[PDB]
Amino acid sequence: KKKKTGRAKRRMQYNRRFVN
Amino acid sequence: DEEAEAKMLEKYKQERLEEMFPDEVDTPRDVAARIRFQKYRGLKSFRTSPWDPKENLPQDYARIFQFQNFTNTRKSIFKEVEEKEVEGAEVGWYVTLHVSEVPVSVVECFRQGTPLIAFSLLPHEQKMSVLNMVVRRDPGNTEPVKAKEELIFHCGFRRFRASPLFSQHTAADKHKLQRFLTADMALVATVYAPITFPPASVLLFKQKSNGMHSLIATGHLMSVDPDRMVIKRVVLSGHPFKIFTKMAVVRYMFFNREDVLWFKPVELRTKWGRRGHIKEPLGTHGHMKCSFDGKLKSQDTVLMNLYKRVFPKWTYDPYVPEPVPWLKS
Amino acid sequence: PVARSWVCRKTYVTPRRPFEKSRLDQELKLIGEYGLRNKREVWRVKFTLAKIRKAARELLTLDEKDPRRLFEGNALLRRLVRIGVLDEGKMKLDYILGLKIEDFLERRLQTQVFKLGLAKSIHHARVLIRQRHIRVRKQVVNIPSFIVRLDSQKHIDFSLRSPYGGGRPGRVKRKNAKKG
Amino acid sequence: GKCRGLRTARKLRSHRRDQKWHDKQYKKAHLGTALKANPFGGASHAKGIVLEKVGVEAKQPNSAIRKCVRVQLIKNGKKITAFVPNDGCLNFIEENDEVLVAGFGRKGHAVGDIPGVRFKVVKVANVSLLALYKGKKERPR
RNA sequence: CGGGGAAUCAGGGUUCGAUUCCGGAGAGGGAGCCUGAGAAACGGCUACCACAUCCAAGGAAGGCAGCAGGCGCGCAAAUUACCCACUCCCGACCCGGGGAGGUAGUGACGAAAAAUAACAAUACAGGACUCUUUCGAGGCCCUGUAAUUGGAAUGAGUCCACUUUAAAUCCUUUAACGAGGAUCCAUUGGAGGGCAAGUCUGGUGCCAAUUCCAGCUCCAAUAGCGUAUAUU
Repeated sequence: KKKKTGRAKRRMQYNRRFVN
Repeated sequence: DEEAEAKMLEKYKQERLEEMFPDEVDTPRDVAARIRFQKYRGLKSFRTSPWDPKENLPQDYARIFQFQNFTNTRKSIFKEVEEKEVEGAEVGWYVTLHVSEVPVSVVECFRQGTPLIAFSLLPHEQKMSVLNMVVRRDPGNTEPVKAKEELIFHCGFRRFRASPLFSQHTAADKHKLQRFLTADMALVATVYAPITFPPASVLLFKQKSNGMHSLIATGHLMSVDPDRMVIKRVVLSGHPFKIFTKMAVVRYMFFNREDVLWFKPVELRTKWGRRGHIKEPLGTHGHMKCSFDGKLKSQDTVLMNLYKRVFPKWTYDPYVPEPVPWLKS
Repeated sequence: PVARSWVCRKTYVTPRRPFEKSRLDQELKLIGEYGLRNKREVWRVKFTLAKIRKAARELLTLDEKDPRRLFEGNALLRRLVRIGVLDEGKMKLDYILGLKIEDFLERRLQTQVFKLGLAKSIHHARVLIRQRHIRVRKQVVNIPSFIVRLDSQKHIDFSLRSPYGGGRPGRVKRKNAKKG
Repeated sequence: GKCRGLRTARKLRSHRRDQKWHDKQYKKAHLGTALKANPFGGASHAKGIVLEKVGVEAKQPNSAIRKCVRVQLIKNGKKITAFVPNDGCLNFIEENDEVLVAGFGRKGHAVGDIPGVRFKVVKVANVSLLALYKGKKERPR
């Protein structure tokens, strides 16, 4: 499916990097 | 009616099979392989092994012309047409041509409204030869195109119906046959045609059922030389049913015993990468022991290739019927 | 000749070294922590902080009773206090060199909407502000980067024409209520 | 030892003028005869007519046969040879076509792989090679 | 063309300034004038030089480095639009005129703001805290991920009206319609030697290595990102 863009992609990146 | 649809679905399935198997053709169980594939040879190297351009020329090459040097001839005629000034009617005057013999119907054509356009040929243009012209497929049409089917060619102010041969456009001296015009890359159509000195545009059309011409190809006339050759490549495959240390027993290649002997000096290759050499038949059923550089997997399949030099067909029809106006289906 | 102005600025500076793991992780930390959109907003706040620190340092090179130092240092300290970054008790130039990017990032309207309880997250705060749901003292604000002053802190209310505020329901609720 | 008087300004700047002239970049940029010998004529791009297609052999430890086009520049008539990204993109270029040609990339220096080719083809028939490769546009003839 | 100035900036420097402000110069190249307070004036005249327009062949007429517009040149740059409403200027003048100027059009030169989703339940995965030596229990929480559901909120658009304005457009303001694959679908480059990012796949040839081509996965910046050239 489609990739999120803008603030949402950076939020997903931050969750993938620092949360776990 | 429905037999055309059956043929179209058959051609679709044939294009699918020739896409997913590159050149695989089943061995006939009734006809001897040394007879059905009699005019075939095996090559250790497809790229570097030589091949005589003048070996086994057919009757049709007795009907065409050849160039001792095409590049020098083209430079000579272009220098003559650019520098020299022939004593004739030159540009600007409204002239009237007395041309000797024409069919009458051409005159009637001008009475409906069809434009009548003439042009003076260069020297050596009217002579027939072999034209190799590189083409690429337009995305609007994806119907299958068999290699030896008739197509309408627009090449350099000249329209004619003819049957080409499709081969790959590579950097080698010989090019493998493509029996279907693949709709991703640029291939080469080889045809018997009047000599046209490049550059010129190459439009290919398919005669549809309703009279419309469907656009298939587009491109430039690459060269006019009969020394280009098409190479048909045929795969025979079989099952290595007994695998030992660098020595295998393979079935499903042949069905006679001397068919192995006639095709003995042809080296073998497999789908997983190793090569092999034919040692000796078992007997009477085509089972045969091969010498391999490495071990074979049970799921591996042993293959060999047969090569035959292929030349186009004499299908040059200079009459192109007038289409109906085109419409989107 | 035209009656037009040609004066403009860039509000950020691209980093001199594009790829280093420390700065990339720090910027990703800030973007995730404050719900920012791109590295450009982080760089914009970095550029403002760098300009303030450079002005403070050049003032600090001056003599203690320079009239320019007194006047402009008082002005800079008063502005930094006014936007809520410095305390009223830290009004000294040296303390300006102790400021971080995180203070200026807290004083934004997105962070103040999240911290005041108007939004359930920082991304909810950004969406709420951008959708004309947030007002400051009477004034509907559409800018998430609106730097809130201390005197505007107690007047962030929630836009009297907004559905969750004054009460006219939106497109979705009105459309669903007409089905049945 | 360098002079350090309080009245040595003229000597210092005259020496600096001359020793500036002893630098290759300064002399190329200030002598005029590099832009009077650059085929681009100081420009970043130039248009040309495709004279023909030639083949340049690559370096000795890694043998390859790259394909270039010999083109003649419009504004000054000079002949240069230009690189094409792959063998497929060579099929979009014909003799006697208009081509827009740029440098190969490192401010004027030759290729570290293909010896002595300086330029790469950017546009042909007023459309880009990148669009033609990706099927974004077609070219006229 | 010079200057005010622009870029970079530890400090010194370096590079740029054709270009709206100031001063100068020219009106195809030279030259000589008339009038006038002021001109060696070219949207004044007179010649020569170079081009070039109409012609009944006697003659007559020419100057876009003004605004548009065309050709040519090239890597390289916009409408043959509307108006004296604003700013000012000129005249005999409170009233006339002004391609000065203003307003639209073209415009990813460049600069600023800023969408492409948010939340709740449910299901798994982690992290705390209480009770247990632990296993374990937490209608104890917190945080993530969804081929899972759920209505709530909104702009992009379509389009009444007002406002805008010389007349309009745009913005702002407001009716009505307008979101689940919210298909209302974000690009551009790079990575399996070094700065951010690979023990991957499939075709195609040479004697397992090895040319060419298509991909997947990952990384960076993001309504922007490559490239070339110059320069710092």
